[PDB]
Amino acid sequence: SYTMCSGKFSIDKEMAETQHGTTVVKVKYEGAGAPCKVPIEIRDVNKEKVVGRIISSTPLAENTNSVTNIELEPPFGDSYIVIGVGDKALKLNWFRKGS
Amino acid sequence: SGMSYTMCSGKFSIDKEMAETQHGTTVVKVKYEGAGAPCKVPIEIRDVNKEKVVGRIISSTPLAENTNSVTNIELEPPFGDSYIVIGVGDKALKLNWFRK
Repeated sequence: SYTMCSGKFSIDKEMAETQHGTTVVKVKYEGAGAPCKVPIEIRDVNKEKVVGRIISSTPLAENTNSVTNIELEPPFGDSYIVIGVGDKALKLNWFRKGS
Repeated sequence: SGMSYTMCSGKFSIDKEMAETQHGTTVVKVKYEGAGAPCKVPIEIRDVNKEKVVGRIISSTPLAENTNSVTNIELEPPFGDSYIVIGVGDKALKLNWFRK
């Protein structure tokens, strides 16, 4: 339906835990080609891809300078979340404790 | 343990049209016209139902090594109509493949 956003993102609101064991982050799309899909990759402690942990139904950047809400269920341990493409990609770290 | 690259933001073009191989796969060759290389080639494969299709990328994770570099991409697309998208943005290459 849509293609992935080629542009830059910035943090509108810092990543935060929710009441039900998920995380939310708000991001601002500074680039062009909107409406486009927000690129999101989640990797685990070994930098292996982790699938199906994106709770929000596929995140879009609707316009230029639009703000997008992103809900995730990151996995156990240290996870690495990358948003966007290219050099300017946002790189976020999260830690979740388990058994 | 390995290199950590990001996805290529730039434009791609077809260096060589998608073609069937002798061993039940396809190959396509693509040229990276953009910047930030070496970066990862964005590749998505969807089926007739527009549903993601997993583990059909045979090539070990495809990279664009340099600017104007040519990357060989081997895939095992599913039966029927598949939709392959390469790169990001408006200029993303959109390929429709039909397999019998």
